[PDB]
Amino acid sequence: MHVKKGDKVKVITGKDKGKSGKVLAAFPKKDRVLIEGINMVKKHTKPSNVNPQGGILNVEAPIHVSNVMLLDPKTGEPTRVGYEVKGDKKVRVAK
Amino acid sequence: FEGGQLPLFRRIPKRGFTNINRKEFAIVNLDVLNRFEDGTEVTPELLVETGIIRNEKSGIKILSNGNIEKKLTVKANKFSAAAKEAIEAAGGKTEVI
RNA sequence: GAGCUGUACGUAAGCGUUGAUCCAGAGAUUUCCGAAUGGGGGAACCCACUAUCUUUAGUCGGAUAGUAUCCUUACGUGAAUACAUAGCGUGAGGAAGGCAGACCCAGGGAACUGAAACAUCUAAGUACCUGGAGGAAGAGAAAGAAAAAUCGAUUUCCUGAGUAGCGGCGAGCGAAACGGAAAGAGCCCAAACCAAGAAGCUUGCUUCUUGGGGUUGUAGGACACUCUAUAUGGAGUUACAAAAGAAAGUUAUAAAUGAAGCGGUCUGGAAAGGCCCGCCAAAGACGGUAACAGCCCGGUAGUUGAAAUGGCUUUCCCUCCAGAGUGGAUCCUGAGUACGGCGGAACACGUGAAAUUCCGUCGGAAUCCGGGAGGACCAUCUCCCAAGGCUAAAUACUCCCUAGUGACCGAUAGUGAACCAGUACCGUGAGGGAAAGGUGAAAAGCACCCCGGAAGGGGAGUGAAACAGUUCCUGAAACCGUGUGCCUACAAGUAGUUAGAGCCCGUUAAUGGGUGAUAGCGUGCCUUUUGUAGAAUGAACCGGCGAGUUACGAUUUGUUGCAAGGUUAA
RNA sequence: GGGUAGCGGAGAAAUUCCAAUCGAACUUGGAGAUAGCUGGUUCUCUCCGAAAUAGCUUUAGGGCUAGCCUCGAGGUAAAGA
RNA sequence: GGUUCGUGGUAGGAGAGCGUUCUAAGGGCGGUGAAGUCAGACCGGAAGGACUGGUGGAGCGCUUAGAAGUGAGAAUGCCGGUAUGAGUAGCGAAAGAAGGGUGAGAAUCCCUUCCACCGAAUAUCUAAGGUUUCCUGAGGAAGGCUCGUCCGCUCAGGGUU
RNA sequence: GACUCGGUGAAAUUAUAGUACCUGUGAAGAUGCAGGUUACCCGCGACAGGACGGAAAGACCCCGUGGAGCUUUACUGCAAC
Ligand SMILES: [Mg+2]
Ligand SMILES: [Mg+2]
Ligand SMILES: [Mg+2]
Ligand SMILES: [Mg+2]
Ligand SMILES: [Mg+2]
Ligand SMILES: [Mg+2]
Ligand SMILES: [Mg+2]
Ligand SMILES: [Mg+2]
Ligand SMILES: [Mg+2]
Ligand SMILES: [Mg+2]
Ligand SMILES: [Mg+2]
Ligand SMILES: [Mg+2]
Ligand SMILES: [Mg+2]
Ligand SMILES: [Mg+2]
Ligand SMILES: [Mg+2]
Ligand SMILES: [Mg+2]
Ligand SMILES: [Mg+2]
Ligand SMILES: [Mg+2]
Ligand SMILES: [Mg+2]
Ligand SMILES: [Mg+2]
Ligand SMILES: [Mg+2]
Ligand SMILES: [Mg+2]
Ligand SMILES: [Mg+2]
Ligand SMILES: [Mg+2]
Ligand SMILES: [Mg+2]
Ligand SMILES: [Mg+2]
Ligand SMILES: [Mg+2]
Ligand SMILES: [Mg+2]
Ligand SMILES: [Mg+2]
Ligand SMILES: [Mg+2]
Ligand SMILES: [Mg+2]
Ligand SMILES: [Mg+2]
Ligand SMILES: [Mg+2]
Ligand SMILES: [Mg+2]
Ligand SMILES: [Mg+2]
Ligand SMILES: [Mg+2]
Ligand SMILES: [Mg+2]
Ligand SMILES: [Mg+2]
Ligand SMILES: [Mg+2]
Ligand SMILES: [Mg+2]
Ligand SMILES: [Mg+2]
Ligand SMILES: [Mg+2]
Ligand SMILES: [Mg+2]
Ligand SMILES: [Mg+2]
Ligand SMILES: [Mg+2]
Ligand SMILES: [Mg+2]
Ligand SMILES: [Mg+2]
Ligand SMILES: [Mg+2]
Ligand SMILES: [Mg+2]
Ligand SMILES: [Mg+2]
Ligand SMILES: [Mg+2]
Ligand SMILES: [Mg+2]
Repeated sequence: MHVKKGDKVKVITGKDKGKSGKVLAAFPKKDRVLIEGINMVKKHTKPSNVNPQGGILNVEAPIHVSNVMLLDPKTGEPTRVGYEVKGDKKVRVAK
Repeated sequence: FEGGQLPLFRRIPKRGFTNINRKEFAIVNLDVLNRFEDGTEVTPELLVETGIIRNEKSGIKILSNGNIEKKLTVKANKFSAAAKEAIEAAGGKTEVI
């Protein structure tokens, strides 16, 4: 996937477009990603689970990968990603 | 089928035979020989090139039907007595190749 | 190149940039059953023997290997019986079984049906059974087709032609050659004869093995002479002899790179949509993404890529190899064969005037001065040379693989099977054989409160929506209910229709809607019938599904093109 | 526990039994057998509109030709009523 | 465009059309709500077609041509659903009773006592056959012809020397 | 057992039904047609005269150029001898 955990992404579609965050997790089998402070959902949690007072928990839900663009630290703008080889391993490049 | 009444074809007799050596000639009536230019030598090969007879079954026979104007030299495998007379009456020669 | 420990709605314990999971090539491991093969057996089990090792004080245990049958073939043993054969043993090779419910060749081979009955005939050499296979098979280099005077192996297609014929001359069956195409390719023996053995002893003659030689028609060969080759050249594993290798290239089996909009604004839960601006394009394929995206993602065009294995093509290696001429003393040129009688079959051809080909049976040639065929048969002429073998391609089919396509289906359709289906279930068994798809973009899958044992509800919350609440898109009809505007307890009803007060409404605004006291008229629908309200038939109701089609011919009408011409097939 | 199997078995014999089947089991296939018979055959309007007869028929509730219907075209001492 | 004569109809002939799915081309609609579905007093000579509103939540018309799995009320049709008969027949041979307990709930589960039935069996073994039905703990949706706290039922663990 | 109550709860059948009688009529035997004669609405227990009641595409009878089994000095065959 064009992003991975640790990446700073901008969200380009949905109720959260214009917002940026860090990629907390990637689900490449579902092609979805978990962005910090994006797509917050209210989980009605019973006490039973790890959470000995239960309650209505407000947490991040995964976004589709095609809905985030990578942030280039130099420009600080959403950029499409190229792949260029330094010598040993290849690395992502902005355009 | 006639619902059991003996069908027509069985009420009446078979007739004749087919000849293994039956010759059928390509027929050319005089009228189409007018197509050709005067004093010209009309062969079978010339009669198939022009496109007057395509398949020359057993040979080319000339028949009278119509009337010839031009003075030709017609060579064919057969002529009707009338055809010969007519080709000559115009002022031509028939040869039997 | 960053996550991973499969589904699927888990808990746990862990792994991973010192590159996991994942993808491709190649290895290793691979219980038991099954041809099943050490013996047995009711498959997936039981019970051994012989070596070698191991364990124990020894039984008792453990490990590894071998041990079926038949055929062929070496070798050894070896009876009645003297030699010997059979038999027996050992060692090598090989086979066995399965299947693509297809295609192919062979052995065996129906009936229904058609003939308006039925027996010949048809169906049909089909179905089916059995055997043999191969990637194809079969066929095949003329004892051929012909008779335009010539062609030149076979196969397949077009045509000939529904012709010639066959036929209770019925129903029906039905060629072939010529012509046009696809594809093309030719070869090896047997025999004369030569050499070398081997034997029989016919005792120097004969037949047996191996090698050479040799392959055909107005003849060829052997055999005589003669010229050149004895690897100069040529040819090969697809026939033409048969095994081997390399190397290079290329294809397949993983991948890599890959242009251009987070453009503005509108609606919206969300924009890929609208409106307004840009841009890329050898890329406007397809899919995904919160509605419809060339420019968001996976990609796409283009351009790169392979350690390993397999295929293919070349080249090299390796291997193998005589071919013209001249005579015609003699010799050779497929025998229980060809052919014939009898009985069958195959030939389009049903015994016919019945050629041609095959089978059983009996009889049985010639053998270069020879033989066969040209649809009885004879003569002439012409064309061929059987009784031995091999041979690619053009053709058939698809269980499969890869890439695609469709005026094909879209959940009663399409496969029987979109879903754990040949399942469940039925049957002793062979065998028969279902039903059953859709929450949402995302689980955000309803904390909490309340009634209730729970189920189930009502709130609250999530969500665009919950009248989307775990079978959850839509949600028709039958059918079941609640409510109520008009009518109904003196009436005799195929249930409506026409007239019509009264009461109740208010429309796609119309000489409107609902109901209907009372009055007139009025025997469902369908099928089948001379005739049915019918006491004839069919339908409980609703829904879905459910019947003149296609191919190839014939004929006729219409249309169009061309017209004494028109038109091409493969 | 075994044997006999459908063109067949078995029968102190009834056409009796062979897996709730027997004047010839069951199953799959030939196979969509055949059915001159019965049933069924789905939208609309417009124009016309029969027959239930003759002959022959292993024919009689089938068929064929003719008669009667329909559509198109032709032709004239118009021949029809 | 008039005139004249016509316009009942089964088998059946002839004609013109409606509507359905798909294709092509053109031109459109549609999250400001597509198809479908529901309702209505609208339009056309018929088959049929619109409009408006509800539901629905993403696709669909129109024009001209083309192609068909192209139209159902009947087949004792096939499949599914749902009626009617009807709260009807039936509830499958038999003796129960009360007290106590359990439980949200008890004719139906447990315990006690009395009563009753089999006793060449309705008792005890055991072969076949079945295959976990056995035991214990939970359960009460479905199954059990009623009920159910119970069970040869459901879920877990166990159990055969 | 029936009947009443509590629990549970089928089926055959069924074009739609507001489903009288008489005499007639009619495909010749009518709940449904005509003319009359009777009859307030809804049930429950009973009985079977009718619905040519249900069940089963009549087994009788005939028909089909349908089957099948059986017979023989029917025809043509085949085994066996
Ligand atoms: Mg690695
Ligand atoms: Mg064994
Ligand atoms: Mg017949
Ligand atoms: Mg890109
Ligand atoms: Mg907005
Ligand atoms: Mg949507
Ligand atoms: Mg979409
Ligand atoms: Mg013979
Ligand atoms: Mg024959
Ligand atoms: Mg001869
Ligand atoms: Mg013979
Ligand atoms: Mg001969
Ligand atoms: Mg001859
Ligand atoms: Mg002949
Ligand atoms: Mg010869
Ligand atoms: Mg299906
Ligand atoms: Mg559906
Ligand atoms: Mg099915
Ligand atoms: Mg549901
Ligand atoms: Mg009153
Ligand atoms: Mg009164
Ligand atoms: Mg009925
Ligand atoms: Mg035609
Ligand atoms: Mg029986
Ligand atoms: Mg057949
Ligand atoms: Mg049938
Ligand atoms: Mg009329
Ligand atoms: Mg007769
Ligand atoms: Mg009739
Ligand atoms: Mg009139
Ligand atoms: Mg009319
Ligand atoms: Mg017609
Ligand atoms: Mg549609
Ligand atoms: Mg609907
Ligand atoms: Mg249809
Ligand atoms: Mg129906
Ligand atoms: Mg009753
Ligand atoms: Mg009763
Ligand atoms: Mg009772
Ligand atoms: Mg009981
Ligand atoms: Mg006793
Ligand atoms: Mg127990
Ligand atoms: Mg119960
Ligand atoms: Mg219990
Ligand atoms: Mg009761
Ligand atoms: Mg009368
Ligand atoms: Mg009467
Ligand atoms: Mg009356
Ligand atoms: Mg009646
Ligand atoms: Mg009856
Ligand atoms: Mg009958
Ligand atoms: Mg009968």
